[PDB]
Amino acid sequence: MDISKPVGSEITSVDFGILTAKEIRNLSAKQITNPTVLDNLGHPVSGGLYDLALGAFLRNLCSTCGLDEKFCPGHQGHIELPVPCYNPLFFNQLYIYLRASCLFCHHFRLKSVEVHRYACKLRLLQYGLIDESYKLDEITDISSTLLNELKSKRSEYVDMAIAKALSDGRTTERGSFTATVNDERKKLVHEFHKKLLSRGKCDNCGMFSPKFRKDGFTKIFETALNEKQITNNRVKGSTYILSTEVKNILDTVFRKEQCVLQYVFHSRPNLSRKLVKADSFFMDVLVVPPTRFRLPSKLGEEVHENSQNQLLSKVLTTSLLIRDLNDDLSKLLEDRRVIFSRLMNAFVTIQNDVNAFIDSTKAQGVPIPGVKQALEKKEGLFRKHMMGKRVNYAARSVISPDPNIETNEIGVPPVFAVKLTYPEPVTAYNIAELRQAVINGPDKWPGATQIQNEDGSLVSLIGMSVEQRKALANQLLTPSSNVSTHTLNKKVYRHIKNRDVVLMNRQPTLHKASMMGHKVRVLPNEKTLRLHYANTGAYNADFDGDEMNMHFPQNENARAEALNLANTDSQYLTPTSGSPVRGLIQDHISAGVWLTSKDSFFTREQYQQYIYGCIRPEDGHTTRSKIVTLPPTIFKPYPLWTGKQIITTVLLNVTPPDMPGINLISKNKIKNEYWGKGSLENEVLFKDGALLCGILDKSQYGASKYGIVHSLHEVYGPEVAAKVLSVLGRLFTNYITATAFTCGMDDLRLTAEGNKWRTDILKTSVDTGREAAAEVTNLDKDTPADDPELLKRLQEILRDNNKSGILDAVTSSKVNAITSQVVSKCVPDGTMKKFPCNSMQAMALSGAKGSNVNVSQIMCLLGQQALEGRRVPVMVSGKTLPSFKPYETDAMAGGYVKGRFYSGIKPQEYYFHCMAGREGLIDTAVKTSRSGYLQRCLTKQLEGVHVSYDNSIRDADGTLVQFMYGGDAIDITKESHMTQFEFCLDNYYALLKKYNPSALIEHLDVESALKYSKKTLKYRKKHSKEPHYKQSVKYDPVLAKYNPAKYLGSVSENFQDKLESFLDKNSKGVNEKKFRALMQLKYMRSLINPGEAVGIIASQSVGEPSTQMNVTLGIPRLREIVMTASAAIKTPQMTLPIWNDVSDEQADTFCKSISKVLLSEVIDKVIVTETTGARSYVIHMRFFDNNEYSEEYDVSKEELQNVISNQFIHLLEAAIVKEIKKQKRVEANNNMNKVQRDRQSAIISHHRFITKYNFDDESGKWCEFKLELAADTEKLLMVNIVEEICRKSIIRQIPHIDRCVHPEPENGKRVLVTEGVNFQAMWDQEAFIDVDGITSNDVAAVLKTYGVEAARNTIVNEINNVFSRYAISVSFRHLDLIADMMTRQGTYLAFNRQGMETSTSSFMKMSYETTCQFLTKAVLDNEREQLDSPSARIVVGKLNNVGTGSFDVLAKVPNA
Amino acid sequence: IFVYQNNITPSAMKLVPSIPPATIETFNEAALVVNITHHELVPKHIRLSSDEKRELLKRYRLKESQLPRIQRADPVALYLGLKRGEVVKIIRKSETSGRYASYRICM
Amino acid sequence: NKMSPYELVQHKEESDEIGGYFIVNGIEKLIRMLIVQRRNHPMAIIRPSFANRGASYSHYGIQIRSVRPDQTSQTNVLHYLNDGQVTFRFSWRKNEYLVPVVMILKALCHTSDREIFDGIIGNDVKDSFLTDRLELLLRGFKKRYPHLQNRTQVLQYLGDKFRVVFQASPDQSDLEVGQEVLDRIVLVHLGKDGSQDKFRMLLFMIRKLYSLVAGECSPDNPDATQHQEVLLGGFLYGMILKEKIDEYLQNIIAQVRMDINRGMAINFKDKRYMSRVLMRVNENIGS
Amino acid sequence: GLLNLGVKDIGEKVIFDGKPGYLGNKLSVSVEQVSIAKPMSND
Amino acid sequence: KSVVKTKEKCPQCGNEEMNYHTLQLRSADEGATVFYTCTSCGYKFRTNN
Amino acid sequence: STRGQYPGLYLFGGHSRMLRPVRYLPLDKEDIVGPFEQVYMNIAVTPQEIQNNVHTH
RNA sequence: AGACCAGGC
Ligand SMILES: Nc1nc2c(ncn2[C@@H]2O[C@H](COP(=O)(O)CP(=O)(O)OP(=O)(O)O)[C@@H](O)[C@H]2O)c(=O)[nH]1
Ligand SMILES: [Mg+2]
Ligand SMILES: [Zn+2]
Ligand SMILES: [Zn+2]
Ligand SMILES: [Zn+2]
Repeated sequence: MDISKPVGSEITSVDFGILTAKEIRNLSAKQITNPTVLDNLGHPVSGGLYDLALGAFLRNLCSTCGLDEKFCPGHQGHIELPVPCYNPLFFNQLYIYLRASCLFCHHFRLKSVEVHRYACKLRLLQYGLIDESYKLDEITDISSTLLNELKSKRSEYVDMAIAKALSDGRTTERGSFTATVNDERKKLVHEFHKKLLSRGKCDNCGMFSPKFRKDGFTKIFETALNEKQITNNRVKGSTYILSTEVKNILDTVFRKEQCVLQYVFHSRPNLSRKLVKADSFFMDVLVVPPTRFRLPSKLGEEVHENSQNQLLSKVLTTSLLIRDLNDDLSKLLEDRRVIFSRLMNAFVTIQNDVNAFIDSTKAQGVPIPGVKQALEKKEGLFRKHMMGKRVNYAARSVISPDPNIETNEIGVPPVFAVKLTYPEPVTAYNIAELRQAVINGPDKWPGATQIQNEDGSLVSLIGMSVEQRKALANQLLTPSSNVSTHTLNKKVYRHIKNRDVVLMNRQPTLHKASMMGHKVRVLPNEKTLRLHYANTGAYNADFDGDEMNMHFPQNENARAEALNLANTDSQYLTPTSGSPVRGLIQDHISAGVWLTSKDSFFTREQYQQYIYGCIRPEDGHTTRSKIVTLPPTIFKPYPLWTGKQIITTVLLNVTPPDMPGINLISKNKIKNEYWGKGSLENEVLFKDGALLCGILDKSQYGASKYGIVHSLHEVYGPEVAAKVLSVLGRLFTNYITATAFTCGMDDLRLTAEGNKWRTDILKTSVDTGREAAAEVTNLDKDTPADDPELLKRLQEILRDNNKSGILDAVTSSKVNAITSQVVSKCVPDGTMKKFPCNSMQAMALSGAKGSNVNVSQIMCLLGQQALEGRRVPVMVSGKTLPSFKPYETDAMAGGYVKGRFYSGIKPQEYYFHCMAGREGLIDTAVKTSRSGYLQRCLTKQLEGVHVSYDNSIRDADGTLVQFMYGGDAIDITKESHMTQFEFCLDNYYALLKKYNPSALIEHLDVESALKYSKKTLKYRKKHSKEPHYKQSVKYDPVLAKYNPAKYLGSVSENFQDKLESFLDKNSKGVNEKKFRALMQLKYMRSLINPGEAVGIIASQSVGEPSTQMNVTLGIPRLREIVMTASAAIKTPQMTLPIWNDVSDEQADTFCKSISKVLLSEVIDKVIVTETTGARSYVIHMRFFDNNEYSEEYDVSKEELQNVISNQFIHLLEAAIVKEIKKQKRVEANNNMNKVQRDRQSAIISHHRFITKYNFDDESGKWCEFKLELAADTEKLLMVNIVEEICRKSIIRQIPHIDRCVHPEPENGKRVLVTEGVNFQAMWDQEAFIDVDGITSNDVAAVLKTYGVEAARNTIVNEINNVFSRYAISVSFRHLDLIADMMTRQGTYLAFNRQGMETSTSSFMKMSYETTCQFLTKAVLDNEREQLDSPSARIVVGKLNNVGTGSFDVLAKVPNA
Repeated sequence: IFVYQNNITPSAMKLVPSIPPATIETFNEAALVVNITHHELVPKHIRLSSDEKRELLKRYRLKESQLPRIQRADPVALYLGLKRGEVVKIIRKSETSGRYASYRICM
Repeated sequence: NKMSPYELVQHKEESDEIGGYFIVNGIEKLIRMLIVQRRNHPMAIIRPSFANRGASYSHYGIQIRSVRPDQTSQTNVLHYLNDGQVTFRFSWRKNEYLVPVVMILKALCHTSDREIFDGIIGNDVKDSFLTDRLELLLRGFKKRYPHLQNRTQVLQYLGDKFRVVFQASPDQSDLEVGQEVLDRIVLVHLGKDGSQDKFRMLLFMIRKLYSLVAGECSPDNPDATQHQEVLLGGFLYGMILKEKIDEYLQNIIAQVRMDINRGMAINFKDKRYMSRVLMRVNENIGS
Repeated sequence: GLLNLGVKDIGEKVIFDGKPGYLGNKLSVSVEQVSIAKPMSND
Repeated sequence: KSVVKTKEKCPQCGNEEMNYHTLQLRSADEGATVFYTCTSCGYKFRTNN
Repeated sequence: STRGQYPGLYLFGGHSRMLRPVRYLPLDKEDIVGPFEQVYMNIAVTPQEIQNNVHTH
């Protein structure tokens, strides 16, 4: 792009139409006719694919415009297909209208009044009349006179409703097409096409039409009429058919029904009034592309012709064979049949070639790719060359770390400073320094490589000497001799200076702080980028070979955005949680522990050396033009300073004067007990900018909230906190290079007493693996390891996967409590060298690098080597390893390793630790690819949602997502210290300067929002003891009535109820009302700006923490909620609130009445007995004792009889008849009483082949019943039948609920969780369950029974606790927008291609996936789009409507 | 409105739209055992007047079809008895803001 | 081959130069080792993909990988159907084929039908799991194939169905093209003169497959290296060299097939015609 | 060697004539020995 | 219902802890051969009975 | 064993096996074993961890 | 411009 070459015209919209055959005979340059590409001697033959009329080809002028290779744009040509053929993009819709239509009267086969019912409902949906289309349907074998009276009043209602809505300011004559009327139109056309295809007779004239058949593509068949209903076509007084006849039918059907199909094929009102034709679905002319776009590839001599020339030649080869097959018919049975059977085969092969040119997967005969498959996937065209592109003016190199860089700069090599260049137009203020740059040349920094003249010409400085180059330096600021180019000036493409801007970038760009705008500083020596350590955690960049990108922006609109907007100093706080990402990392955190210690004393030469080593006033870090110091801590015998007093005057020089010092009371990671007795070094204390107590740590400087750098970011500003990270980064580097820091082998030793403490605890682990084994096996205690009953059941545990899980969770629970006894005892109390000298402990406690579990495995013991939940896997033989005997009950034999990294682990301990190490390297591989497609589905839907100037976030096409961002419209990166009222009171006079209350009253309304905020605060304290359904509120909050960005005091209700809760309690020359007047000004400035790409931020705040990762959990849970929106949820639950009246004994006998009881769960064994020669069976099902299952399942003896009577056998009788069908290809007497003989007689009567039945009526132990069959039948198994029926028969079941568990009470409340969702059946149990507190897990079932807003509340909590399990804090403003976007239609829509079909932006849907399915649906609808979405403004090259491009810039010119 | 025990004959479901302008609503006797607006996860739904519908489409300059949508057949619109094309004010509790009025229209 | 490290320096190579690799176009290629199923061991296998062979297929099954003495392999997977019968599965070309095993139990040797029973049932006749599943196996052969009573009649049916796919000759009878089925497919590590041993090993494999469906056996893990074997790469270089001379011996018949369908000047006893037609085929196997 | 055992495993392959019951002449063609040579050039 | 159911004195140098391993070689008719292996000297011998 | 691997005595002597040397404790010499063979025997990693009557190698 | 192979973070 050239800023000195404007453009006045802009694309406003696009619209997808069908390119007709009449246009592309006028459009065409020259029709091409023979299937030879280029002839001998390297020329292109005239009339072929490579032609000079189609463009300049290979050093030869064009025959249409007469231009060469560099200037010919390429021209459209065509071929003449001799027969109309099928367009494969429209064949699925051509086969709908080829079916469903009468072949005799040439209407559809519906009645003409119901086809008219859709003709005028779709007309109301072209305009913005989504509600008038349903009033139209409320208008009501039958004579055809009142049907004309019915079609009249329906047509007059539309012409009155369109006239009223267009007059009452609602709908343009171009119609209104929002998103929710695209829903009602797609729902109405799909209903119309489904009802067309299901018709027996034509309801206009009642006789049949032969049904068409499509087996695959390239062909259509019609079937012969049946031998029965040919009578209907005699009382009205298989075959391959031609594509000219299919067109001949639909050239009549679309004319007899023109008044209906105009609205099916138009989303908006047809102002052109063009006819819709059957020639749309056919293509009588192929268009060949311009020959520029099909140039051949070249690798030395290996020159191959393009794939499209291979596919367009085969169409031309068939297009001449089909004309040579017309030679004999032009001359004219045996002379006629062989010439016609070979002509019909040419019809199929010219179709199979026009399919294979357009779509390669519709071909047959690894295939040559068509024109559909240059667009579809990654490596397509929308995703490889439109949404992502290769760029100019951009470098990539390995990064090396660098101090002495001011935390917003990048260090560029000399060889990047030479190549990358910037167009500076010469002016009156450039010809001092831009004359010096052009003298220096292409190879002298700072220099220049080119000059662009006024004419668009461009003079390179590479092959020029310095005498030729100084003459061009006197050519720059000259008046132009051309009047036509008199306002243009020369551009000097100078090198990159130290004042330019640079956009750095490390892959994967998981969030927006992984692509920041840095300043530049060139460096003299080597070929690598130089990145400061505060940026290393934002890009997730380490220095073991990372390389990262460097994009150099090319105009002033982009330099002003990566210095002010995409700046690296503006990205201190991330918008995911509001937590900082920037800070010092490893050596600087270990140095502030030593510097801010009580031992650090500095003399006068040392104290003043560390200040000028970090401040350096000439580079502009001080604010006083003279370095001020403090009086020393000690005056006698000789003056000494302190490391507290280092950072006091470090912070005194970088702060702005006439603004008071910082006031902070915070804490740090190191406890008081590491510094001795009576230590106060845990709390830090800043009082008027002076560090008076406390070590400085990771919690103060470093990516951590509410430290000193986070507090300097709030009170003073982001330019100060980015400067403090520079000055402290140099204060600690210069302290380290004079006072260093080492970890050695000395730091890893325990004492001789601590090693004795270690081994005495580990001697109790020799019996731990046996006690845990004896507990699970249900032996009591003290059984030996070689007990044959212990070894028998351990073999039974191994063969089951669930029994082995409760053995690997009891031993792991016991051996991790032996690990927790050594770490509690041996560190820090048993270590030889101690804190602060123990550098292994000193950098683990301080958060520099390491953990407490890392120094555990080094110094104490390495622990249980846990696999994926379980312990180390066991072989088939019961051996965990060849070293250990089978089934031994040792903790060491199952993965608990006692050796430490200091003294070594054994070879069997080494092999267990390698199983756990490979587990981590696979989860680092396989679980960073599943979260990458989570964020892509999220960002495509949420690319266009943004804050409007109404403070009301909404999509790019205009549909409204929320009325206010988060309900309060405050930015996450500005609301950290918003409710830190104790911090803002201590820093009142310094925060009053940055908000400046007196100068900000004139553009405000201070008076009005405060009054209505008291009308509601007084109302809600008076009311709001009742619950929410009773509250007729009578007053909205001040956010819903007043603009919070203009009206002072228009705050949220939690901000008002927490300020009036803070300021009520404590009473502290600032009074009570000047503090509440400054928080409401702090609130209003912390509003979110209009234009914020919120949904990108909301989708990066979910996709980037997802990489950190008896119910489903994690990234499989986010796929169920967000990506698929599954109503077939994997493990649904339902939480039931127990009343306070029912106790724990009345609640767990209650959950035995909901949880299902199978018949399989009550049977001990089933003994069948088959005697044949009538096939007999004696089904004897033996139960447990009645005292055993009436306690366990609460199943009575008589209820178990009714399941066998009415439920078990009716499933068993079916399974025997089902198999006979599919194979055709001690106890009591018999004179017991009158009722059991008739209980038996009712079982025999109502069933098919039972001859005897008896239940154990006196004890409930057995049930025996004879079951005869015929002698004709062969053998059934009749045990695998009975077992499969016994597992499907239910004793007692509440439907869709399979289990009901009473867990421990989590967080006070009493909880009853089920394993299935049935809200209707849990409403009957009012006496046990709070029915008005039943929350759940199935988001699709809370939408069906409790509604839309309850499912919106359900989806927030379920996407919350998938992040709350990993202790990941993502704020409720990103979770709010993903909720309100998924339920924006009153349904539960997914972030996939099925849930985005209801959307206006066609290029957004085409860019995501299934490109030529959304392409066909756009061109069938004749869909015009306003180019609103960010995916649609990159395809056509527009500025976005988000952020900077969300407004226009106008220039006030003084003269009229 | 019309409350029934078990089911309605499909020849008798043709009669509930058979009269304009007076509408007929239809409820189970088992779906009315618990009122769902008393549940904790639902907000206070309030339908707006024709004047309050004009003042919402004027402050935000919305079309009628650009609001968030509520279905006509979810059990909260069936509770309030919503005819198509009218806005429901939804008083929503949140974690950091508290009360704020959202809106949905029933298409 | 037997050069000293002195003589390997005099021939420019390297002193302790280990070989192992192929020099192809100046680039040192080598064929990797592949870990694969053990030879000649029927292991009980549970796979959810065994159910997708059609309807009534269980997830159970057994699988042997038999290697020939020229180190070329052939798998013979037995499936268990939920109907009660079992199924022999193999693959001669890149498509699969399904045979009931009683067709193979009666084609290997001259059997009774109690000797099919006595080879699975030992002295455990009272085990009524096995007796009921072996009722359905032997009566399903009599139901579906009411013919095929002796060995010489089963073997002609098996040769009639695998004649065009095994590329048989018009000279071979159906009795001896059925033995051409049994020698290249079923349990090929016994070869010719081992049909007694192929019989006893099938009666072993059915009982182990019935011991797997009874729960009496754990399924053998194919991913543990207990049941794994190494393709050395040098043997796979010999496996592919069998095929390229199997294909070479077919191109010299596919060339005289092209001579039958076109020409007349054909004399099979003419050395002048042998060298005439053997130069028309692609003999460059080494490329 | 294993290649001679692979030569033997392929066996003989035949093809008959169309020249005139009997089918014609058998042509029972095979390979019976394979041997690799150490690499030799001709200069 | 399943779980509710409920020295050698080696003559070479003198050592009592001596590594042994019984192994029945040929049939169950003969006695198990006890293969002895020392660690203090390393002398090995076996024992029929 | 109860529901373990199908029992039997399997001898292997063919090509392409996997083989490692191990020291056999009665009559101390070298023994060569395979992966199918190793899963049911008790080797020890050092001769100071031999337990009596359980370790063969 | 694809295939396969070897890597980088
Ligand atoms: N998107 C991907 N990022 C990767 C991949 N490999 C490495 N990385 C990035 O490079 C960084 C490498 O970290 P590692 O995989 O080595 C985890 P490690 O335990 O070695 O961290 P340290 O011990 O702190 O070095 C990591 O932050 C990743 O963001 C990859 O395959 N894909
Ligand atoms: Mg790295
Ligand atoms: Zn041209
Ligand atoms: Zn008709
Ligand atoms: Zn001894």
